[PDB]
Amino acid sequence: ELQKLQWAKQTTSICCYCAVGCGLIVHTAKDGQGRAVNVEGDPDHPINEGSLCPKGASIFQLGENDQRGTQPLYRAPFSDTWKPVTWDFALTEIAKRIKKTRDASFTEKNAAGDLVNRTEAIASFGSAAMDNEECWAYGNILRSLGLVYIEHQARIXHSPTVPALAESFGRGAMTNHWNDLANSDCILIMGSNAAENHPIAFKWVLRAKDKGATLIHVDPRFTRTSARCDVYAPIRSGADIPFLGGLIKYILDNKLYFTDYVREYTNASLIVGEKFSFKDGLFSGYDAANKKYDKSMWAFELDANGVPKRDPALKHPRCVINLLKKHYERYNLDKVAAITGTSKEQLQQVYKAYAATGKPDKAGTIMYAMGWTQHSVGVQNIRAMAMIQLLLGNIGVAGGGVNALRGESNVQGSTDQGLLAHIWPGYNPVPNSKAATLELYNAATPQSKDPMSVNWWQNRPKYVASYLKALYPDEEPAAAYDYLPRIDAGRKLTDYFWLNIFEKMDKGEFKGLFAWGMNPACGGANANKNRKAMGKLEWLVNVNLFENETSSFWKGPGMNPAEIGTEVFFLPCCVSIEKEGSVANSGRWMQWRYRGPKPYAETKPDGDIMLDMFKKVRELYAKEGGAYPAPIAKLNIADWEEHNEFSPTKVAKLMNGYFLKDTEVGGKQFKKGQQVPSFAFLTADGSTCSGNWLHAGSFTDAGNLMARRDKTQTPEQARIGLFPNWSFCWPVNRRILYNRASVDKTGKPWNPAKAVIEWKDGKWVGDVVDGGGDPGTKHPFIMQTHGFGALYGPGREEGPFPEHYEPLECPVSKNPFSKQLHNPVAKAVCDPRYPFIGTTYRVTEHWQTGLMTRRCAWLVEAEPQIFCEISKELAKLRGIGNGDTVKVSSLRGALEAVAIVTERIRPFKIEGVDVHMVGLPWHYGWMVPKNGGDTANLLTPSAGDPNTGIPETKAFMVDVRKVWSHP
Amino acid sequence: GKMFFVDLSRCTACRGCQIACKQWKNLPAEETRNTGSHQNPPDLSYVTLKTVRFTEKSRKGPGIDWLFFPEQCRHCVEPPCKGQADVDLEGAVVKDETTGAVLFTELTAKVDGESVRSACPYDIPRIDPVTKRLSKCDMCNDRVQNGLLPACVKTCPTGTMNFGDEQEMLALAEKRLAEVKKTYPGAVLGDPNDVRVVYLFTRDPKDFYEHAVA
Ligand SMILES: Nc1nc2c(c(=O)[nH]1)N[C@H]1C(S)=C(S)[C@@H](COP(=O)(O)OP(=O)(O)OC[C@H]3O[C@@H](n4cnc5c(=O)[nH]c(N)nc54)[C@H](O)[C@@H]3O)O[C@H]1N2
Ligand SMILES: Nc1nc2c(c(=O)[nH]1)N[C@H]1C(S)=C(S)[C@@H](COP(=O)(O)OP(=O)(O)OC[C@H]3O[C@@H](n4cnc5c(=O)[nH]c(N)nc54)[C@H](O)[C@@H]3O)O[C@H]1N2
Ligand code: SF4
Ligand code: SF4
Ligand code: SF4
Ligand code: SF4
Ligand SMILES: [S]
Ligand SMILES: [W+6]
Repeated sequence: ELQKLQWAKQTTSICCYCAVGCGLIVHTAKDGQGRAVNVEGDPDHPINEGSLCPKGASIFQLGENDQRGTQPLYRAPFSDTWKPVTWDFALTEIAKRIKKTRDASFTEKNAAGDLVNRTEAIASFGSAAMDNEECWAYGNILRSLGLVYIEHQARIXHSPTVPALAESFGRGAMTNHWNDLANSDCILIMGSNAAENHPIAFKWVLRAKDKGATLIHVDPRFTRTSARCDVYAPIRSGADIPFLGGLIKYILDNKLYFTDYVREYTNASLIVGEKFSFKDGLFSGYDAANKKYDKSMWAFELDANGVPKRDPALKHPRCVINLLKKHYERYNLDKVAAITGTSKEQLQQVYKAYAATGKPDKAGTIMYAMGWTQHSVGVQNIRAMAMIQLLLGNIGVAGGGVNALRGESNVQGSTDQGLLAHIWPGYNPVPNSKAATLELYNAATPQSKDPMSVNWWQNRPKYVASYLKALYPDEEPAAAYDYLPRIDAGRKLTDYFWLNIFEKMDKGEFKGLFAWGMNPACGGANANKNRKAMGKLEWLVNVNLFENETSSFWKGPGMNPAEIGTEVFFLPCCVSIEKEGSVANSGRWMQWRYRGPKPYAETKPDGDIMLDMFKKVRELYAKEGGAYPAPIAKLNIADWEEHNEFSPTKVAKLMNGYFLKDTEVGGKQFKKGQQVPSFAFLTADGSTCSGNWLHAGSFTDAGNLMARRDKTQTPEQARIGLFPNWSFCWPVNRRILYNRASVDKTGKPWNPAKAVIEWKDGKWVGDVVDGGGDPGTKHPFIMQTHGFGALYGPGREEGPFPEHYEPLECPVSKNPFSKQLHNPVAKAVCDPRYPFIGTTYRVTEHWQTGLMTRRCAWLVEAEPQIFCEISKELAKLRGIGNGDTVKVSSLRGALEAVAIVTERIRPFKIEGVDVHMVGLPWHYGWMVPKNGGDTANLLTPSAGDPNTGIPETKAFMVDVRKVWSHP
Repeated sequence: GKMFFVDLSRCTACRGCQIACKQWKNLPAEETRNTGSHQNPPDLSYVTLKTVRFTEKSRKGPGIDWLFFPEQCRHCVEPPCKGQADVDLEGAVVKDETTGAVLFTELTAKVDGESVRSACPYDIPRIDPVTKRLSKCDMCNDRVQNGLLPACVKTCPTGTMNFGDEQEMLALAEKRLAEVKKTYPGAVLGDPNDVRVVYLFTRDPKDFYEHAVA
């Protein structure tokens, strides 16, 4: 017997760090009545098979940690000290702070007299770190209170690229899943350091290699990922579109595209209207004055029924495919080699290896995470990847896909639950002021007259109704619609997003901020400005595991607490292994985990904190009245509760949804109280509720499908590793999205040896088919209006084809592809005192701002201090030796770091000049540890990207100088 | 007996193995600082039985040859450490005849610490300043005898770490060396007839660490 584990109760959990979703086994003393004694990998989990990277592997040290918050702390205006207080106190005072700000600020109607029912004096940041049930409850608590400024992590890394995938495929999600990587014949890792940032992904990447796959890393730096790839190709920061444009030209010139796939399943055959043109770097319909396109100039030629015209022969000169050929002719190897700094020879090697997956019996995948896609043409970068995948028939197939790697363990879920200003849960838009009725709201959804176009979003009214029937089940949806706040139709959408929240704060336009499971004092670009700006808040609620740079900004570097009037509540939440609930990983796997030990000290699950805080606002409105109380008082929180506590189980059943009365739907009878078995059986007439239509099928009358731990597979399932009986993925357990594209018009796989789905005996066998219908009767992209994978994407602000516009402002003057240097739809100073390209990135051992990992002695042991990675050439230029202290400075700030001099960083060749890149981790902060150093975000501009509304953390101008010691 | 096969051609230097070793045994963290390397702790110590060593070698063309070496006791078939310790006191160093683990007991405090370390051709043994006890990797011998993989093996995501009976692991090592040699022509096994921790090096073992082989 193992003494360490003797008498300890074993429970299962899911890693609280990255979106791989690794399984844990937790051992809790006293048969569960005590503290955790051990945390390690779950040997039975099909993703990690008991493997953990050092973050997963150190979760014991995170949980059983004497630096954790024990109870609420209170900081009074101008106070220089915390004051421990009770939960009853802190939530009472917070509930009074909410109502006071809401009553003072609530606007029943905007300047134009349109119903709005909102408050703009409160903002909320977070969080991808919360359980799906807590994310869904939180968003609905904030919106019932009338907030519109509701943002989190997703905005910074994911939001800039998601529209590329929605435009291309009809959904923003990662197309495949982690296990599926082992089926790929060629893996292109580009704008990803997955060996460090999704480490267990490399189990499956290296398994692909074992079966003959070529691994390709395209990165400005040589990383731990590069070390284990067959091909490392350096690329100059921001030269991704030239690189991908060259690959498109190469594929088209050499007829390496999969014609059968391209003809039937992409919009290659669609006839673009005469008004479309491109010249001198500008698409038709350009308004030079307003730096904006009239997109109606990009419209398709429509037939008598309003369906886009098609030439299935692909000969019509205004066929998408022939316009694509014309657009990318300029992207020759010489020009791409010159701008990328990648040798012509390496370009050919990569192009040949990857384009070889155009064959039906070969699958290529692209892995990207954040990389440098935050800028104005990041969306076009991803658009190019999507287009390459559609040309090579790699969408919907095993070992294919665009594997857009999610960051945080539940950033997929927290986006799904609508913790962004522009979306409700299930990607239903937040109504604007002009959407004055539910009927008007529903009218916005585009229709298709094509009989083969599923156009599944036509079902939206069922999902909006069911979601309003989940929040307010006694009210008719049309009536309920008026309870929820609306944004200004006239206002620019990015005015409600992350970066403008920091601008509004610094203008003193916010009384209250929720920093709920986020560290903005370290995570926000231009930390000096943001730390000052938080001073201009009246109050701040920080919900986190530890005291941090955000909770305690008022006593940070160069801050005088006496001058700072912000009232700060710190509410300590419990770690992941101390609560029950679900997290949705990058592959959309919604995985149930259980409590190991009970919450440490007086920490609480977020669900109990938010519910109790709300219940108190509710009480206080029932006995005083005040601004429009209806949304608060009628919000159905009874379904969120069991035994006087937040119930993960009951919230998850509501998010799935149940029948509110006996109903006939889809030609079957359903009883009152019964669970909705799928979003297919939701209604618009108020017969059904569902907090999130994507969750309909996740918790049925069969039970909690997210909690399934069943490795049962058919041979065809096991062959590609779908593990369909292990947890549940939206939508309705479709593991590989767009899988109808993996078969011909008879329903036979292109690649039978790696079949996803197959028509056998009048049934689709394998994966769950992504869209019902006999083979050859539906277009395979069911969430697209027209039903095709879009090579030509006319909904994109910068144009329907990706085009190189230089994202590196300062060191580049020339665009070899057109007369248009910078993005014509998008103020960098480029001060000569800062000649080096500063960049920030991750190491394996640290998590985000390091708030969590700087508290874990084993991770600090491995990576104790902020460092500065520089080339031998820059070292030799600035007289820096390996291990020397350096000062890194910009227009925004300065810090010290330990220099790491390495050939893993090389100078960029830009217009006959060596241009030097300087690498920093953003994992450090003044709070902890001693001599750790501060956030790299002291250096970064808040100067926002006009389009996306995300600032620059990947290419910002710095200087690096040796800090001299005594001889 | 038992054996590790460590395929360093698959290592991503994630350092899951380094953390997993400390978590299973609840070892303290060293005081460390950055001296111009990701490597830390910089060496094995009384409280560090395994550290991943990072070496950068230049190569023609882009990038480097980045060499990762997760260092640990080799659990030698005929351990010199035992022979040296047995000069001062038998029972200080013992051999588990079931698994082949070489095990330091609390009686290492009663032998000459420097001498036992000096006798180790891999320079593995480390002395506590306080108790003068010796420490090193114990093969997670308790876990192994109770059916479980060693902590560092179970945690390893890449398939670098492999553990089992010495027959199946020697056979895996020989099969894998043949395959890895196609990409890495200078690939060799570390002293494969003398040790129970058999490293596959992608080139000259000394490039990974000066005590990579005897
Ligand atoms: N260990 C660890 N893992 C994490 C995190 C963490 O903090 N630590 N954070 C998680 C989160 S929230 C996220 S969003 C993800 C992000 O995951 P990644 O996107 O992988 O993260 P980064 O290391 O910031 O950047 C990836 C790579 O992009 C490269 N790069 C920079 N500029 C360019 C460019 O112009 N072109 C190309 N092609 N590459 C470029 C960088 O050199 C770097 O190697 O990671 C997640 N996983
Ligand atoms: N320079 C630079 N800046 C960046 C980035 C970059 O690459 N470079 N990356 C950006 C990206 S991609 C992201 S996602 C952001 C991340 O920025 P943040 O989200 O602000 O970073 P952290 O706060 O470190 O993220 C994890 C947080 O989750 C908390 N947490 C963990 N478990 C729980 C729980 O159960 N409940 C609650 N309430 N909280 C919990 C942790 O304690 C910690 O505060 O940073 C962005 N900032
Ligand atoms: S951080 Fe990611 S790769 Fe590492 S154990 Fe956690 S989920 Fe797995
Ligand atoms: S866990 Fe495996 S891949 Fe990671 S550093 Fe250790 S041996 Fe290498
Ligand atoms: S490696 Fe050294 S300490 Fe380990 S068994 Fe061999 S001689 Fe003894
Ligand atoms: S076998 Fe056990 S004691 Fe040895 S390095 Fe691995 S985890 Fe540590
Ligand atoms: S994220
Ligand atoms: W992120």
